[PDB]
Parts: sequence; structure tokens; C-alpha cells
Amino acid sequence: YGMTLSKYLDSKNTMPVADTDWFDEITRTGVIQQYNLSVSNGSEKGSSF
Amino acid sequence: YGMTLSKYLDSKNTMPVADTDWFDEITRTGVIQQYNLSVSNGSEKGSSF
Repeated sequence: YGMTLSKYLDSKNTMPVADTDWFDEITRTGVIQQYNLSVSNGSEKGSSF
Repeated sequence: YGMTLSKYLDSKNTMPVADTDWFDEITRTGVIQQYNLSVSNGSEKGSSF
């Protein structure tokens, strides 16, 4: 019918009761960056990159 | 006038008497080697080495 929860998980009240969503807590919006420069040259006698 | 040397430096004869030339003993004829190849190219548009 009904359900009550204590406010602290220990007698000495060092640890409050939560409704923590742990996966939300350990995840985040990631950020990716990427840059690349490339340059090349072609002679009859050689080539370089 | 004259001078005699024992044959071992210790009573128990574990260490013979020598006339060691120590600098000759720790030195040697050294050997040096050296090789180098290099290559280069020149275009109106670039250059490489």
C-alpha cells in the first residue's frame, strides 16, 4: 500500500539517502576535434609529401 | 747492491708477483667507422633533402 524511507543510510547520519542516477552521473557529452594538413609536390626528378 | 723479490704477494700464494704494465693492459687500438649518404632535389615549386 505505502512505503517510507529513512533519511540517512546509517545511524550516525554520515550518508544521506539519494535517488542518484549513476549512469547519468558518470557520463558526459563528449567532444571530438580533428585537424589535418597535407602538402605534396611532383617533379620529373623526384616527389615529396 | 742487489734486490730479490718473493714469488707470491701473500703467504698462501693466491696472487703471483707480476711486472704488469697497467696502461698497456687497459688500452687498445681503437677503430672508427663512418658512412653517410645524402640526396637532394630541386623544383621550381619546391625542394627536398
